[PDB]
Parts: sequence; C-alpha cells; structure tokens
Amino acid sequence: TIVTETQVIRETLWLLSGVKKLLIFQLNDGKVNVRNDIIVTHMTQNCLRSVLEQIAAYGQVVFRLQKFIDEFRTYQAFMWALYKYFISFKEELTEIEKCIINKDETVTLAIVLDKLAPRLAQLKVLHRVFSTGIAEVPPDTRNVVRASHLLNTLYKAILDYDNVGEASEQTVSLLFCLWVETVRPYLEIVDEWIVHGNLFDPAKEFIIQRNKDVPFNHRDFWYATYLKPVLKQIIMAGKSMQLLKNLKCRSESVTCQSFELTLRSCLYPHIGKQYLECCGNL
Amino acid sequence: AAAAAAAAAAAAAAAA
Amino acid sequence: MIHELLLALSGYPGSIFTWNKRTGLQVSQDIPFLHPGETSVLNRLCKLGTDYIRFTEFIEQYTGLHGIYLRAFCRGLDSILQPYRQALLDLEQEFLADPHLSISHINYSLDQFHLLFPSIMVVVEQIKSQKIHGCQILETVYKHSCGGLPPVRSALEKTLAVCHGVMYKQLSAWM
Amino acid sequence: MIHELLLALSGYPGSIFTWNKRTGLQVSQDIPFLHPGETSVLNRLCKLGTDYIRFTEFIEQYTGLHGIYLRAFCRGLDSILQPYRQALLDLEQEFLADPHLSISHINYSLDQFHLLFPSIMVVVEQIKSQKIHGCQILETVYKHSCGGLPPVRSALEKTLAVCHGVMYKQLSAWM
Amino acid sequence: QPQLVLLEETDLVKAVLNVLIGVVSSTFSYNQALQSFAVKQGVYISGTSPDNVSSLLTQVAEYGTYYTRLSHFSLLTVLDSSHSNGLVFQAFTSGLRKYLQYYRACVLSTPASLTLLTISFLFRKLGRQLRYLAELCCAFPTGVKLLSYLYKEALENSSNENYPVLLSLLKTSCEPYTRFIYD
Repeated sequence: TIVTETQVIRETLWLLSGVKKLLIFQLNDGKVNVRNDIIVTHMTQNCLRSVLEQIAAYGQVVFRLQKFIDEFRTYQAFMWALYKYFISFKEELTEIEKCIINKDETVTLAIVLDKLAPRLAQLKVLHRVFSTGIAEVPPDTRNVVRASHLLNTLYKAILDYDNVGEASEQTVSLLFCLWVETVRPYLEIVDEWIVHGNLFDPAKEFIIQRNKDVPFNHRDFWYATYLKPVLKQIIMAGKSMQLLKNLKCRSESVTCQSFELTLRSCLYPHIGKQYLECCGNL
Repeated sequence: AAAAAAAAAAAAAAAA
Repeated sequence: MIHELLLALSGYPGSIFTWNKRTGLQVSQDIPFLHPGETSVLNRLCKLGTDYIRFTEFIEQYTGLHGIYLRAFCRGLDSILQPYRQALLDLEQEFLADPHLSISHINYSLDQFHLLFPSIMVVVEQIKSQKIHGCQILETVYKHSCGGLPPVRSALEKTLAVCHGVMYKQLSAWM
Repeated sequence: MIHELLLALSGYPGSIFTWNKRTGLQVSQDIPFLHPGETSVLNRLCKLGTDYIRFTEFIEQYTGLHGIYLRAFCRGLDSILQPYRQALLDLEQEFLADPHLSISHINYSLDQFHLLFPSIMVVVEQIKSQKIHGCQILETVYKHSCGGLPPVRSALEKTLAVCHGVMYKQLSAWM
Repeated sequence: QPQLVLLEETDLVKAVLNVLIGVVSSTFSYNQALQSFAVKQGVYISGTSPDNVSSLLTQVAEYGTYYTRLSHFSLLTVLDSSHSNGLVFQAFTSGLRKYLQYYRACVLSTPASLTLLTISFLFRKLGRQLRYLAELCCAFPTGVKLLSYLYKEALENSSNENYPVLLSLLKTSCEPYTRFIYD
C-alpha cells in the first residue's frame, strides 16, 4: 500500500517526542522495530524503508533512557543528568518541527539526515554510558558494589572518550555533565560528615562505606567490599569532628588540557583546606 | 560548599 | 488549536476531552482535525493537568483530617503552582504574537513540568496512604527532601521551610 | 530516476541494488527502464558508495585493535566525508529546481570523487594489512602524504595534522 | 444541547468583569430564588476551546456569587435602614466596607485582560479570602457573640493574608465596646 512519503519521516519525528505509538512497534525495551509497508514501484522503492530501519535503533535508546526514569541521591542525580540533558535534545526537535510546519519547507528525507547527525553521535555515547551503567541490577545484593562499579565504568567511559577526541569540546563538556553532577551528592555527604560531624547512609543501599559503630569505645569501622589518600583524610577528619561534637571545649579548550584530573587535583586542596584546618584545631 | 568547590573548578577551567 | 491545549492544561472539562470533576476522564477521540499521533500527546498533555486538579481538591479540603500543619503544607504547595501558572500566561502572549505556531513548543514546556508534577504526586499519595497527622508530615517531607532531583529537592525544601516556620512560631510563643 | 542514485550513493540497500550490509553486493539488472549502458555506469556509481560503507565500519569499530591514535585518525576521516556530504545536499536542490535532469551531471560530480575515494581506500587497506598500532599509523600516513595528488595530499595532511595534535597534547602535558 | 454559534473572546473578558462587581451581563442571569448567578447551559459560547468556559465561568460566577452577599449584608445592617441591630454588630460592617472598596479598586484594574486564566489566577488568592469572609457570619452570631466569632477567626493563623484583615476587623469592632470601658 501507499503510505505518506516525506511525511512518515515527520511522523517518526513525531514518535521521537511522545514515545509510545502505533506507526512504530516499540512494544518493549529489548525490541524496537518499525513496519510501515512496501511502497510503490516508482519514486523511492526501498531506500526510505532502509532509513526507517536505521532510526528504529535511534528511537530505541530514548525508549531505554525513559524506561530508566522512575518516580541514594547519587542514583537520582545520575538519573537527573539524563533528564537535564534532554531539554537540549528537545530544543532542536522543535526547530525542525517549526521548519516543516512553515511553508515552504525545502527539506526532504535525506537533507534532514545530516542535521541530526551531530546529534546522532551524541545520542549513541548516551547509550554507552547507561548500557555499561546498568548490568548488575537483575543480579541481587547490588547495593554498594553496583554503585562503585557504575561510577567506575562512568570513569572508564570518560577516559576512553574525552582523551581520544578533543577536536570538539561540545561533547567534552557532555561527558563532564555526567560526571560533575553524580559526584555532587557524593560530595555533600562529605561536607556534612565534617562541619556537622554526622553522616547519612541509607539501609537498603550503601555509599562511600563510612559507618559509625554503636559503642562509645569503638570509633569507626570501614566496610569491606564483598584520590584514595585524600579519602583517608576525610576518614580521620570526620572521626575527629565526631570527637569534637562529643568534647565540650571552652577561554580555549586546547590550552585547558585535559581535563578531569586537573579539576580533581583542584578538589583535593578544597578537601585539603579543611583537612589542614581541622588538624590545627584538634 | 558543595557546588562551591565545583564553581571554583569551572572558574579554573576558564583560567587554565 | 492553540487555546484548546492551554485550557485542557488548566483542568477544566470539555466535550472533546469530557471530564466530570476532579477524578475521571474520557478521551473521546473520534476527531477529524487531529492525527492519531496528535491525540497520543494530548493524553501526554492531559496527565499533567490530571494531577493539577488532584491538587486543588487537596486545597479545598484543607482551605476554605485536620491539623495546624495541613494548611501550613498548603502554602507550601501554592508556591509550586506559582511558576506553573506563571508559565501559563507566558504561553498566552505566544499565541498572540503569531497564532499559527503548532503544539510542540507547548509539549516542550510540559516536558519541563514532566519531572516536577509526578514527583510531587508520588509525595502526596505516600502522604495520604499512611494517614499522617501533625508533625509527621514534616518528617515525611524531610525524607522526601532527602531525595535528589535538584529542582524538586528545592521545592520539597520550600514546602519544608514554610511549615518549619509554623514550628518556628510555636517555640517563639512558648518562650 | 534522480533520487535513486543519490541514495544508492549514501550506501543503503535496495531490491534493485540488493545489498546485505557493509561488504556484499548483487547488481540485479533485469531492469526495463535503464539501458545496458546505463547499468554499467550505476556500477561505476556504486563503486564510490562501496568504499563509503567500507569507511563507516572503520568508524564504528573505533568510535561508539585499540590505541589513542586510532580515533585521532577518526576525526581526520570525518573531514574527508564532510565536503562529500556537502556535495550530497547540493545535488538535492538540483532535483527540486528541475526534476527532469538526467544522471550525467551526477556522474560528473562523482568523477571528481573518483580520485579522492580510491586513493584513501588504498591507504586504509595498506593500514590494515600491516596491523599497525600507535605512532606508526602517523608515520604510515606521513609517507602517504609524501605522495602527490594535490587534493589528496592536503587531505592526508589534514588527517596528519589532527593526530599530530594528539602528539601535541602529549608533550604539552608531560612538560 | 446545542444553542448557537460562538461569541467572541473579548466579550468573555468583559462579562467576567461584570459578575465580579455584582452586575448581570448578557450571558449572566441572577436568580433571586437561589441568590446565585446562572450562565446559559449549552453550546452558547461555552468556550471557543470546546466546552471549557462552560465550567470555568461557573467557577468565577460562584466566586462572583459570594461578593453580592457581602454587599447585601452591608446594606441591610446599617442603622439608617434598620433599628434592631447592635452597635458592635454595626462596627463589624464598618471594617467590612473598607474591605469592599479594596475589592472595587482591584476589579477596576483588571483591564486589559488577556484570557480567563490571567484574571482568575490573580484572584485565586482572593478567591480563598472571599469564601471565608462571607460565610463566617452566615449560626447567625450577633453583637458580643459576633465579636466572639471574629476573635476565634482572627486566632486562626497559619493563614497570613486572612489574619491581618480579621485583625483589622477586631480593631474596628472593639471600638464601641472599648468606648464603653473608659467612661
């Protein structure tokens, strides 16, 4: 039969916004396929049907990324880094939608395919972070070792992708979007663990593996798994501030090179300016 | 001082 | 159909989107001038107007169980509809500068509300299923503001801050 | 048949030009509306689309052996498809101003690519048959940019210049 | 049930303006038997956006219904048209009439209206207030008992825009009683 040519691509551009539909059979997360029909024996035989099988995989990841969204903060901020990035993906979506509603449009199947092509590479590196992210959720006893090895694979992904590229810093910032935001609740417990003396660790999952023991003679026991000296400076300081609350006393990217271990070696004196000033008070 | 350490990191990125 | 969707978003009924009051909906899409794709997004756009009238019933029950912190929680919730309703009037001048713009920008503003409106709806549903009364709404919202979602964690801290002010009233008058 | 040949040039399959993926081709010319001369040039036009998908497999293997200069060589190769794909969209408006123009101008633009596309395909075939790893791709491309063909010698100098920038990164951070 | 084709949107923003002050428009019919406003039932205008003003305009006509009760109550208790109400009962109205001109100065500034949401959301805070401020007296407390009802209602804070207006009503209604104290 005849389906609408140059309008089914505006109707997949439809699907990519509102993700569950009837022109495209994305029934589940594992299988996302499209079937329109075979179209007629003149005027674009099968090329357009080959292009729809490509974008079937590109609506597949956004259905996977939305299925990851449900309604620690580290697992929630890693989820909101996905969603805060979506409005930068949804702004172009309204641009090409504004172009085709405005007559004349002067676009077709193929001349739009290079406009979303820089976005096409940006959405596939989104797939690699989240596919290497969740791999041990159907296994049980995930709690801290899943958090530790998905932060590890996030760090494994930023070593593989930023350090090899650097011709475009727009994706260099993008892999830093996924890093600086997940580490921020993993930071704000450390701020609470020093200047307030107490920390928050939930019971269903676990984080940095700091826990206070219930007896008074026991100080602090580090959980065994079943920069690191700067983390030991957090351990002794939060022990010492737990003591102190018990005591009653009285431009261009290529010149900025590169990138995340320089910012981390800025955070360690930021830890340091409290690790150096606590031990003076002890 | 949570985002403040990251704000100085982004300030050091523009000055690097 | 610019005005039909801002006003399906405010929560009032129609006869294309037939609505009785405050709980029930029939979609009624035998419509000729919308596409089968475009009614699916109106169901996506109605789900952000459904929880907005699941919200005014929580107002009129408490304003106009019992407790002095139930309506202290009400002037927390009016602040979360206030940039919502501020966004409702900025869409109005969008329909006057050019009344030919289609619905995807209105879809775009409501994907921004897509992670604020269910995330507070799961809060009030967890509130009403424990049958909470008194200070322990303030502890329920405190472990709800224990969560992330950085726009939403400030929002459940603003609802925390206003009923902490009624706590702040109490030990001021008691002393 | 204006759109059928730009899109046989992008590398995607058909059932007149049946293609499995990325390595294999059947010509399948029992065609009534092309001449025996005109299928011979479609085989001349497919040979410039065959090496273009012998090229994206070299991308997806390295982007999305091992080494930090393999994908440094990848942002060299995207610059050689960039006026290629720029030429793909200038043929699009050619088919809209008058949709009666025959295929010989499209043959003419692809005789311009006829000395850029094999001359880089002989480079990557010599790359993968020595099993190169590290800095010695940069020396392989340096004696490939030792060659002439003045459009192509600038092209293998642009692929040289981008992975020399990753060399330029190294001794900057080391010092 | 169908009545006729649509009116205009600019006729809607003027009809909501009349029902707020207590005056019937072409679409509003005041019914004395229920002391309520009545919009027409069907396809007459009902919403240029289908059947939406048919419910939204009833929410603001009901919001317009409580205002004509307060002006009805204020005219019937004055001691130039009655001689059976108390002085403390009169002094509660004297603070109420100062609240009425604040309503009149605010309803006169609503032009130019854009749509029906921009006016009802401006009066959404005022919608909670008028619903309170009418049915506190509608029971029927009089004099010192009415003075006892209003002090309890000024005691009901956790409201911060309803507390100072009842504080002001306590300041005005206690003026004749405190005059009988010092003499």
